[PDB]
Amino acid sequence: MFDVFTRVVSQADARGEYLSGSQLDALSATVAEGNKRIDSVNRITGNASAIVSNAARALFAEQPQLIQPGGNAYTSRRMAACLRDMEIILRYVTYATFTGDASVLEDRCLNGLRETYVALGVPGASVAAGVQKMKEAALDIVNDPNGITRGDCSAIVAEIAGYFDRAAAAVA
Amino acid sequence: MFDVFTRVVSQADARGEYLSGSQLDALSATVAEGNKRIDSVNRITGNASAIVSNAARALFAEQPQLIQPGGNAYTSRRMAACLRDMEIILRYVTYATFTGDASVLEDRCLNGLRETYVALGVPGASVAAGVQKMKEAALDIVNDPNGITRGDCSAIVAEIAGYFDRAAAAVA
Amino acid sequence: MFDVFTRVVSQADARGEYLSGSQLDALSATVAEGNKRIDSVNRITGNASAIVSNAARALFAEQPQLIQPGGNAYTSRRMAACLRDMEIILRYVTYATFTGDASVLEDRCLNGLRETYVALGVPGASVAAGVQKMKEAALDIVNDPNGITRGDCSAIVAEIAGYFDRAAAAVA
Amino acid sequence: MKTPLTEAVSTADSQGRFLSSTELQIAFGRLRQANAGLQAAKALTDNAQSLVNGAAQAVYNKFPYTTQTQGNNFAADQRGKDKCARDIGYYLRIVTYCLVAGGTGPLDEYLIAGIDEINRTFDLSPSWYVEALKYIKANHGLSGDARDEANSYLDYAINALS
Amino acid sequence: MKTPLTEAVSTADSQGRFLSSTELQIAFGRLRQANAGLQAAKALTDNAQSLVNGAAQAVYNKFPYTTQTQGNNFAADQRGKDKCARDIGYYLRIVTYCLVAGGTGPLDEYLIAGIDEINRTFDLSPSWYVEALKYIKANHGLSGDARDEANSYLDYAINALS
Amino acid sequence: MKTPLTEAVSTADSQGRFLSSTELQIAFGRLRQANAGLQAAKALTDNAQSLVNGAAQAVYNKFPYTTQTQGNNFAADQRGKDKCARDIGYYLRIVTYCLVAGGTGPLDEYLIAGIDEINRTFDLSPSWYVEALKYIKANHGLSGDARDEANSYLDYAINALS
Amino acid sequence: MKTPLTEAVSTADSQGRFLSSTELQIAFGRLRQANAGLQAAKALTDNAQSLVNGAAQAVYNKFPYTTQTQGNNFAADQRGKDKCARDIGYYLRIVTYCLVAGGTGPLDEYLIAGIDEINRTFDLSPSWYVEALKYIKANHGLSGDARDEANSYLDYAINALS
Amino acid sequence: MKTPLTEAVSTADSQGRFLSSTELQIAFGRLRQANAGLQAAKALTDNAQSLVNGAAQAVYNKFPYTTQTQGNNFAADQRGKDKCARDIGYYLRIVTYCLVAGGTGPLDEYLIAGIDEINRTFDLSPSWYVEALKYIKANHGLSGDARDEANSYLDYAINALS
Amino acid sequence: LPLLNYAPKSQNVRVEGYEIGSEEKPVVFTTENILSSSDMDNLIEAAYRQIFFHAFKWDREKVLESQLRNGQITVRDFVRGLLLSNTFRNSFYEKNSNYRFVEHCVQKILGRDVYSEREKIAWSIVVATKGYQGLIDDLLNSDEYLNNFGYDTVPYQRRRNLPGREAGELPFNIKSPRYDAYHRRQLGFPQIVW
Ligand SMILES: *[C@@H](C)[C@H]1/C(=C/c2[nH]c(/C=C3N=C(/C=C4\NC(=O)C(CC)=C4C)C(C)=C\3CCC(=O)O)c(CCC(=O)O)c2C)NC(=O)[C@@H]1C
Ligand SMILES: *[C@@H](C)[C@H]1/C(=C/c2[nH]c(/C=C3N=C(/C=C4\NC(=O)C(CC)=C4C)C(C)=C\3CCC(=O)O)c(CCC(=O)O)c2C)NC(=O)[C@@H]1C
Ligand SMILES: *[C@H](C)[C@H]1/C(=C/c2[nH]c(/C=C3N=C(/C=C4\NC(=O)C(CC)=C4C)C(C)=C\3CCC(=O)O)c(CCC(=O)O)c2C)NC(=O)[C@@H]1C
Ligand SMILES: *[C@H](C)[C@H]1/C(=C/c2[nH]c(/C=C3N=C(/C=C4\NC(=O)C(CC)=C4C)C(C)=C\3CCC(=O)O)c(CCC(=O)O)c2C)NC(=O)[C@@H]1C
Ligand SMILES: *[C@H](C)[C@H]1/C(=C/c2[nH]c(/C=C3N=C(/C=C4\NC(=O)C(CC)=C4C)C(C)=C\3CCC(=O)O)c(CCC(=O)O)c2C)NC(=O)[C@@H]1C
Ligand SMILES: *[C@H](C)[C@H]1/C(=C/c2[nH]c(/C=C3N=C(/C=C4\NC(=O)C(CC)=C4C)C(C)=C\3CCC(=O)O)c(CCC(=O)O)c2C)NC(=O)[C@@H]1C
Ligand SMILES: *[C@H](C)[C@H]1/C(=C/c2[nH]c(/C=C3N=C(/C=C4\NC(=O)C(CC)=C4C)C(C)=C\3CCC(=O)O)c(CCC(=O)O)c2C)NC(=O)[C@@H]1C
Ligand SMILES: *[C@H](C)[C@H]1/C(=C/c2[nH]c(/C=C3N=C(/C=C4\NC(=O)C(CC)=C4C)C(C)=C\3CCC(=O)O)c(CCC(=O)O)c2C)NC(=O)[C@@H]1C
Ligand SMILES: *[C@H](C)[C@H]1/C(=C/c2[nH]c(/C=C3N=C(/C=C4\NC(=O)C(CC)=C4C)C(C)=C\3CCC(=O)O)c(CCC(=O)O)c2C)NC(=O)[C@@H]1C
Ligand SMILES: *[C@H](C)[C@H]1/C(=C/c2[nH]c(/C=C3N=C(/C=C4\NC(=O)C(CC)=C4C)C(C)=C\3CCC(=O)O)c(CCC(=O)O)c2C)NC(=O)[C@@H]1C
Ligand SMILES: *[C@H](C)[C@H]1/C(=C/c2[nH]c(/C=C3N=C(/C=C4\NC(=O)C(CC)=C4C)C(C)=C\3CCC(=O)O)c(CCC(=O)O)c2C)NC(=O)[C@@H]1C
Repeated sequence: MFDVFTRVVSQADARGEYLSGSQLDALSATVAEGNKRIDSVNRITGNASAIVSNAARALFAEQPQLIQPGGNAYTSRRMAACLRDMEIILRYVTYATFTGDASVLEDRCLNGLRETYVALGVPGASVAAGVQKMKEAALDIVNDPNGITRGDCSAIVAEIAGYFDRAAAAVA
Repeated sequence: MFDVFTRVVSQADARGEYLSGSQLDALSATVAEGNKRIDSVNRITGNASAIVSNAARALFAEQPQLIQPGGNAYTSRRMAACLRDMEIILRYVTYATFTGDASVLEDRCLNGLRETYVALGVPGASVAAGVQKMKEAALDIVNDPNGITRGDCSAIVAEIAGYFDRAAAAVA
Repeated sequence: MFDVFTRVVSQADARGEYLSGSQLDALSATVAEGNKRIDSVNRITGNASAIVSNAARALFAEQPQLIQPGGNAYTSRRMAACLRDMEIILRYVTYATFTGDASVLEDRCLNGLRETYVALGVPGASVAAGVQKMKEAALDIVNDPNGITRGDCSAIVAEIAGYFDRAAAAVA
Repeated sequence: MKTPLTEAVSTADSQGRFLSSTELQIAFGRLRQANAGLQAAKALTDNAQSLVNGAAQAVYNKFPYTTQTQGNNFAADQRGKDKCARDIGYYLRIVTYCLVAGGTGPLDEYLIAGIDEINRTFDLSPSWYVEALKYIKANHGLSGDARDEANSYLDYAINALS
Repeated sequence: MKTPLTEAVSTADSQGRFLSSTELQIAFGRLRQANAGLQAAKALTDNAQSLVNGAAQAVYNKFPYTTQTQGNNFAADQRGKDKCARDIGYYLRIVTYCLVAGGTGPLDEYLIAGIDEINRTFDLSPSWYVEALKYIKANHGLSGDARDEANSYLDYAINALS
Repeated sequence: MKTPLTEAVSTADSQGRFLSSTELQIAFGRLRQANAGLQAAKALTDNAQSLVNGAAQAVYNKFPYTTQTQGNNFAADQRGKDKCARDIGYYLRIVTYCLVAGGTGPLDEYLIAGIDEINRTFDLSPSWYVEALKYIKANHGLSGDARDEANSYLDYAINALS
Repeated sequence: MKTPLTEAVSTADSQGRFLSSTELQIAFGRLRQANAGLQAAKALTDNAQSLVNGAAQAVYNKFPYTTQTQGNNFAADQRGKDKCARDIGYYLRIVTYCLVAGGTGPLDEYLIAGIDEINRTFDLSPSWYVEALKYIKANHGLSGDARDEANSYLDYAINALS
Repeated sequence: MKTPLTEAVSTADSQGRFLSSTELQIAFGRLRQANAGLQAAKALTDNAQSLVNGAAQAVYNKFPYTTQTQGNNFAADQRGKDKCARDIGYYLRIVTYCLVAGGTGPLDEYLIAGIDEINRTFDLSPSWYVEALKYIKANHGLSGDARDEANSYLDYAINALS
Repeated sequence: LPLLNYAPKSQNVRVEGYEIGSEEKPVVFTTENILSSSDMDNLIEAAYRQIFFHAFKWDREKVLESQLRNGQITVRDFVRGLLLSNTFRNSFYEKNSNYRFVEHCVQKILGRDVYSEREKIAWSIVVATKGYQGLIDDLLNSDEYLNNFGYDTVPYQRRRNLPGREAGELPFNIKSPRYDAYHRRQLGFPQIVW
C-alpha cells in the first residue's frame, strides 16, 4: 500500500526528481493535521460496533425486503455475513484515513468486491446504502466537539467522506 | 448438496413457509418408495464394472476412430482415463439416485465438465454416447425381475434415466 | 515475547494485583532512559556489518583451526552460514535492547540453539568467543561520545552486555 | 444440508467409492425415521400459532424487563413484540424443517450458523430463546420417535445457545 | 474399517460435532441389519466347507487348464489345489466378517488392499476368483436381507477384481 | 501481547531485518505516550475501590433483575455480588495494565480472547459489562492523553462485548 | 514500502483488527519525526549537486585506478564519470525519499533490491559506493534528529553493500 | 520422457541451472548408444510382421484356451485374433520407439502408464503379453549393444507386467 | 529478488465464514487421529485426489506411502513428495506454461484460486530462479499453507460452498484439468468424429 508520504515519493521517483519545495511544504501541512487525523481514526474505531449495528438496523428498517424470508440478509449466516462486510468496509476506511491514502482500501477491500457480490447475488445498491449510513454516523462522531481540543477538522472529515464514497461506489 | 427431502425444505425456507400437507404427503410417498430406491442403487453398484466395460466396448466398436492410433482413447493412459471417467459419471448417478436429487451430480461432476473436456480435447459427444450405453445397461439391470420382491419400479427407473440424460447432456 | 513494560504487567497479573506505586515509578524511570536505549539500538544497527565482519576476522585469526580445510568454517557455504549466525545473534541482541527484555532473545534466537550446534558439530565455545568479540565492538560503539548528546549510558551498556553474555552462555 | 442421505454420499465421495452396504444401511435408518419426522412436522405446523404465542409469553413472563424496558433490543413496544414473535416463529419453522430433512441441516444452515454474532450485535439474550425452546419442548405434545427426534433438534438449538 | 458405526463417528469427529439425529439414524440402520447379517454369517460359516470345495471345482471346471498345466501358479498338483482352496476360503471367511461388521471394512482391510499386487506378482488370474465368487453367490442359499447384504460384499470383491 | 515495542520487533523479525528508523519512530511514539499512561494507571489504581463499587452498583441499577433473580448467573445473593464485583475488578485491573503496556495486549491476552465463550457458557450478559465500562469511562476523572488512551481501552472492551 | 504508517496498517490488517492505541502511537512517533525528516530532505536536496560531486571525487581519490583504468565498469572517460555521478545521485535522491517517507521503504524498493546482481553483473565494486556514502554522511551538515535519521538511511545502504 | 537428453534438460531446468559437463557427458552416453539403437529399430521394423505373427502363435500355443474359449477377451474368433495381433504389434512398435529415443520414455508414455487398468478392465492376462515379449526377445536376432538395449526394453515391459 | 508485488481480491477464504460442519465441509484427513491401515488408505487416496485428481497404479508412490504410514514423514512431507513426483512434473508442469503451472500449485496446495494474472505472473519466475523445489517449498512453508493445513492434514479446496446454496464454486479438478488448449493443440485434438 501507499501512505500519503510514499504516494508523493513514488511519483517523484518515476520522474527522477527530488521533492520540490512546494511538495515538501504540502507534506509539512499534512504533518500539521496529524493529530486531527489520529483523533478521527480513534473516534471511529471507538464507536465501530455502534456505527455498524445502527447503520444495519436502519438499512433493514428502510429496506425490509432484505430481511424477509428469501431476502439476501435473511438467515443467521447471511445476516452475519452482511454485518461482517460492513465492519470490514468500515475497518478499511479507517485504514485509509490512518495512512492518508486510498490504496489500502482499494487494493485489499474493494478490488473484486463488486464481482463477488454480483456472483453471490448480494444487492450492491443496498450495500452502498449501508455504507452511506455508516458514513453519516461516522462523520458525526468525528465532528463531535465534546471532550476534545476544539479546532477545524473539515479537511479530515472531507477526506474520510471521500473514502466512504469510494467504497459505496465500488459496490454499487 | 440437497436430497429429495431437503430440496423441498430449501424451497419452503425461501418462502418462509411451513411445508404444506400435500408436500408432507408427497414426501411420505417418497418414503414408501425408499426400498426400491435402495435396491436400484445396490443393483447398479453391484454391476458397475460390467456396465462400464460393456458400454466402453460398444463405444469403441461403434466409433473405432477413438482407439486407432492418434485417437483420444488410444494409448493405455488415455484408455484408462476414459474408462475411469465413465465410472466417475456412473458413480455420481448412483449418488443422485441414492439422494433422490440431482444436486450432487451437478455440483460435483457435471457443472463445468463440458469445459473440462473442451480444454483437454476429449470428444464430449462421444462421452455422451458412452453415457447412453451405460444408461441402457443400467436400466436393464434395475428392472431385472429375477431374485427380488416383485413390484413396480417404473417411477424410480424414470428418475435414474433422467440423471443419465442430465449427464449425457452435460458432457457435450 | 515481553518488553520491559509487559514483563512487569505479566508478573502483576499472575498475582492479581495492580502495579504498585513503586513499580510504576520504576517504569517511569525506564521511560526516561528511552532515548539512550533508542540511541544504543541505532548505533549497533548502523555498525552491524562492521561488527560482524571485524569480530569474524578476529575470531578466525585467533582460531585458525576453524577455517583450515576440515575446520567447521571451511568451504564458502559453512563460512557463509557462520557469518549469518553472527549477524543473527547480533540482530536479536538489538531486539532485546529495543524491548528492554531478554524474552525475544531467549524465545526466538537461543531456543534450541545449543542443541542445533551439537547436532551439527558447530563448536559452541568458538561461537561464544565470536559473540564476545561482537560484544566488545558493540559496547565501544554504544559508549562512543562523539556526535551525540552526552550522558551516562552505563545503565543501558550494562544491560546490553548482559544480553551478549546471555547469548554466549547459551551456545555452550 | 446435513442429513443421513447427504452425509452418506459425502462419506463415499470423500473416499472415491460407490455406495456400499454401509450407506444403504444409512438409508434404511432414514426410512425407519422419516414417517415419524413427517408426522412431527405436521403436528408442530398445525399447532404453530399457539406454540409461538405461548413460547413468547413464557419468555415475557420469565424475563419481564423485556416488555418494560425501552430500547431497540427489547419488546416494550409493538415493534419489539413483533420481532420477538417473528424470531420464535423462525425457530419453530426451521425445527419442522429438521424433522422433514432428518438432520440438523436446516437449523445449521438457516439459524445456528452466525447466531452468536447476531445476538451479540443486536444485544439479544440467548437465554430468551432457550426459554422459548423449553416452552415448545414442554408443549408440543409429541410422543415416541416423533418426540425423541423433535426434542433432539430443540436441545441441539438450546445447546448452541449456551 | 468402514462400518456404519465407525463412519458415523468419523464424520462427526471430522466436523468436531457431537453425534446428532443423523448419526442416530445411522445406528438404527445398522440395528435393522445386524441380525440378518449375523444369521447370514452363521449360515455361511456352517456351510463353509461345502461352499469352498464347490467354488474350487467351479473354477477348475470353467478354467480346465488350471488343473492341467504345470507351474507354481496353477493347481495341477495337490500343492496348487491346496493354495486355491485356501484362497477361496479366505474370501469366504472375510465376507462373513463383513456380514458381522455390517460393512466392507474387513474386505478392504484384509483382502482388497494389495490383491492386485499379489495377483500380478504370482501370476494369478482375477478371473479365477471371480468365478469362485459367482459360485458362492449362486449356492449360499440365503434369502431376504441376508442374501442382499451377502451378495453385495461378494459383488464388491468381484468388482474389485474386474 | 500487542504493544508498540513487541509489534515493532515481531514485524522486523518476521522480515529477518534489523530494526530501522521505522521501529525507532515506533519507540519514540511509545515514549511520548508512556508517562501519561502510567499516570492514568496510577489514578485508576487509587480510585479502584470506588470505581468498581460504583460500576457494580450502576449495573444493578440499570439491570435490577440481576439483584433479584435467583440463579448462579445472577447477583441476588452475596455469592453473585462477589463474583460480579470481582469480574468488574478484572476489567479495571487489566485496563490499567493496557495503560502500562501501551497497547491492547493485556486485554487481548487476559480478558478479551475467549470472553464470548465464557459469557455464553455461564449465561452472563455482555450488556452488564458494557454498563460497567461506561460507568468507569464517565467516573475515572482523567483528562488529556491519559483520558484518551484509557477510553480507547475501555471502548475496545465495549466493542468486543457488542 | 516500509514506513511507520504502512507497517502499522499492514500489521493490523494481517490480524484483521481495527487500529488501536498501539498503531496510534506509531502515528505519533511518525509525527514527531516527520518535520525533521522533511527539513533533512530539503537540506540534502538544496546541497545535492555539491554532495554528489564531492562524494564522487572522494571515490576517485580513494580508488585512483577507477579514473585511470580503461573498461566499461570504470570512470577513465567522461562516459564512465557520468555513470558514476548519476549512480551517486540515485543514492542521494533515494535517501531523501526515505527521509520524506520516514522509513527505508524507498531504498528497499528502488535501490537495494537487486543491487547485488547489478554490481556483480556490471563489475562495480560496492566499496566505491560505500566511500561515496561515507562522504555524504561526513559533509551533509545536518544536526540533531535530521542528522540521526539521515545517517541511519546512509548507514542502512552502507550495511546493504557490505 | 525417460530419455537421456530429455532428463538431462529436465533436471537442469528443475534446478534452474545452465547445462554443465555432467549433462554433456549424458549426451556423449547417448551418442555412443544411438547408432546401435537405430540399427536395432531398423532390424525390428523390417522383421515386424514375422515377429508379431510368431509372437501371437507363441501365445496361442502356450495358452491354447485363448483360441478355444468364447468371450470378448479371447481370440477364439477372428475379431479377437485381430485384436491380439494388434496389441502385440503395439508392443513391438513402441519398443522400436524406445530404441530410437534411447529410453523407456515411449513405453512409459504410450503403453505402460495405465496398462494395469486396461488388462484388469478387459480381463486380459499379463502372462499372455509376457509370453509374446519372450518370443520377440528370442527371435529378433540382434547382437551386441543393439541386442542389449532392445532386451532391456523388452524385459522392462516384462517386469512391468509381473 | 523479492517476489513481484500484487494485490489480493475478494474471496470466500479471505473472510470469516461462520462454518458449521455439514456434508459440504471438506473431510479432515489428519494423522493426528491414529489412523488404522484402512483409514490410512483413505487419507492417502485423498492426497492423490487433491494433488493428481487420480493416481493410476503407474502414478502411485508406494515408498512415500510406506514412509508416511511409518511416521517417517508428515502429511505435508507426503504432499511435497507428490508435488516432486514424476507424475506431477509430467502432468502439470511439462504440459503447461509456467503461469498455468503456478495456478495448479496455488489451487492444489493452498486450496484457493489465484487472485489474478499478476499473482500467476509473480510466481511463474520462481521455478527458473529458485528451482522447481524452491517453488514447492515456498508454498508449503507459507503462512497460508501452515495456518490452514499445518503438518498433519491433507490440503483441500477451501470454502467452496456456502450454506443453503445448491452449487458451490467449481471443483478445481473440474476447473483445472492437467492440461489445456496449449497442449491440446500439440496433441492434435479435438478429434473430428462422425
Ligand atoms: C476533529 C478530528 C476534532 C478535533 C481534533 C483535534 N485534536 C487536537 C489535538 C490533540 N488530539 C490528540 C490525540 C490523542 N492523544 C492521545 O494520547 C491519544 C490516544 C492514544 C490521542 C488520540 C493529541 C495528542 C492532541 C494534541 C494535544 C491537544 O490535546 O491539543 C486538536 C488541536 C489541533 C492539533 O493540531 O492538535 C484538534 C482540532 N477537534 C475538534 O473540535 C473536532 C471535533
Ligand atoms: C549512550 C547511548 C550515548 C548517549 C546517548 C544519548 N542520547 C540522548 C538524547 C537523544 N538521542 C536521541 C535520538 C534520536 N533522535 C532521532 O531523531 C533518532 C533517529 C530516528 C534518534 C536515534 C534523541 C531524540 C534525543 C533527545 C534530544 C537530544 O538532542 O538530546 C542523550 C541525552 C539524554 C536525553 O534523552 O535527554 C544521551 C545520553 N550519550 C552519550 O554520551 C553516550 C555515548
Ligand atoms: C471416455 C468415454 C472418453 C474419454 C475420456 C477421457 N477423459 C480424460 C481426462 C480427464 N477427465 C477428467 C474428468 C473429471 N475431473 C473431475 O474432477 C470430474 C468429476 C469428479 C471429472 C469427470 C479430467 C480432469 C481429465 C484430465 C486429468 C486426468 O486425465 O487425470 C482423458 C485423458 C486426457 C488426458 O490425457 O488428460 C480421456 C481419454 N476420451 C475418449 O476418447 C472417450 C470418448
Ligand atoms: C587474492 C585473489 C586476493 C585477496 C585475497 C584474500 N582473501 C581473504 C579472505 C578470505 N578468502 C576466503 C575465501 C575462501 N574460503 C573458503 O573456505 C573458500 C572455499 C573453499 C574460499 C574461496 C574467505 C572465506 C576469506 C575470509 C576468511 C579467511 O580469511 O579465511 C583475505 C583477507 C580478508 C580479511 O579481511 O582478512 C585476502 C587478502 N586479497 C587481495 O588483495 C588479492 C588480490
Ligand atoms: C560462526 C561464528 C560459527 C559457525 C557457524 C555455523 N552455523 C551453521 C549452521 C546453522 N546455524 C544455525 C543457527 C540459526 N539458524 C536460525 O535460523 C537461527 C535463529 C533462530 C539460528 C541461531 C542453523 C539452524 C544452522 C543449520 C541450518 C543452515 O542452513 O545452516 C553452520 C553450517 C554447518 C554445516 O554446514 O554443516 C556453521 C558453519 N561455525 C563455526 O565454526 C563458527 C564457530
Ligand atoms: C424474543 C425472544 C425477544 C426479542 C427479539 C428481537 N429480535 C430482534 C432482531 C433480530 N432477530 C433476528 C433473528 C433472526 N433472523 C434470522 O434470519 C433468523 C434465522 C432464520 C433469526 C433467528 C435478527 C437477525 C434480528 C436483527 C435483524 C432484524 O431486525 O430482523 C429485535 C430487534 C432488534 C433491533 O435492534 O431491531 C428484537 C426485539 N426481544 C425481546 O425483548 C424478546 C424477549
Ligand atoms: C425395482 C427396480 C425392483 C424391485 C424392488 C423392490 N424391492 C422391494 C423391497 C425390499 N427391498 C429391500 C432391499 C434390501 N434389503 C436389505 O437388507 C438390503 C441390503 C443392504 C437391501 C438392498 C428391502 C429391505 C425390501 C423390503 C422387504 C422385502 O424383502 O420386500 C420391493 C417391494 C416393495 C417395498 O417397498 O418393499 C420392490 C418392488 N422389485 C422389482 O420387481 C424391480 C425389478
Ligand atoms: C561510481 C561510484 C563508479 C562507477 C559507476 C558506474 N556505474 C555504471 C553502470 C550502472 N550503474 C547502475 C546503477 C543503478 N541503476 C539504478 O537504476 C540504480 C538504482 C536507482 C542504481 C544504483 C546500473 C544499473 C548500471 C548498468 C546499467 C546502466 O548503464 O545504467 C557504469 C558503467 C558500467 C558498464 O559496464 O557500462 C559505471 C562506470 N564506475 C567507476 O569507476 C566509479 C568509481
Ligand atoms: C493377445 C496377446 C491376446 C488378446 C488380446 C486382446 N486385446 C483386446 C483389447 C484391447 N487391447 C488393448 C491394448 C492396448 N491399447 C492401447 O492403446 C495399447 C497401448 C498403445 C495397448 C497395449 C486395449 C486397450 C483393449 C481394449 C480396447 C480395444 O478393444 O481396443 C481384446 C478384446 C477385448 C474385448 O473385450 O473386446 C483382445 C482379444 N486376447 C487373447 O485371447 C490373446 C491371447
Ligand atoms: C450487508 C450490508 C449486505 C449483504 C452482505 C453479504 N455478503 C455476503 C458474502 C460475502 N461477502 C464477501 C466479502 C468480502 N470478501 C473479501 O475478501 C472482502 C475484503 C476483505 C470482502 C468485503 C464474501 C467474499 C462473501 C462470500 C463468503 C462468505 O459470505 O462468507 C453475504 C452472504 C451471501 C450468501 O449467499 O451467503 C451477504 C448476505 N447482504 C445484504 O443483503 C446487504 C445489502
Ligand atoms: C517380506 C520379505 C517380509 C515382511 C515385510 C513387511 N514390511 C512391512 C512394513 C514396512 N516395511 C517398510 C520398509 C521400508 N519402507 C521404506 O520406505 C523403505 C526404505 C526405502 C523400506 C525398506 C516400512 C517402512 C514398513 C512400515 C510402513 C508400511 O506399512 O509400509 C510389513 C507390514 C507390517 C504392518 O502391516 O504393520 C511387512 C509384512 N514381512 C514378513 O513377514 C516378511 C519376512
